[PDB]
Amino acid sequence: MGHKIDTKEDMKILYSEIAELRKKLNLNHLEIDDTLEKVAKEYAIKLGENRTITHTLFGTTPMQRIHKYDQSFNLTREILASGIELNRVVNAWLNSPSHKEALINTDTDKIGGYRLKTTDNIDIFVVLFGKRK
Repeated sequence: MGHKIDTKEDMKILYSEIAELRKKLNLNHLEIDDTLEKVAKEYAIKLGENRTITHTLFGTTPMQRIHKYDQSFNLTREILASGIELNRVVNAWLNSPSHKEALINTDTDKIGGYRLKTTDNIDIFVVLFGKRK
């Protein structure tokens, strides 16, 4: 895998876009969560190293990946994207019924994600949603 590029600013844009979408629907406000951000980043790097996009890499599930760091999450969702520009990704997820369901969910109060963008043209979003016990 090539070198990673900083995407902090990208994720600030994306969080803001998702927040505005949810606000226009009068849905609940999601707070950015450090644990979800760490899990999303670790997973995004594995997806990129292994040349795949999948929710079940190495026999893990999104809940299980989050429970490795914090077992108090009792409800979670995961959305992925690859090869899609930042200013197109929300609409690309809205066009998928299962992805749209996650973006407009009322079950979770926390969000955290990561964008992997590398020098060899890997471009992956991982966005997680969660609710703690």
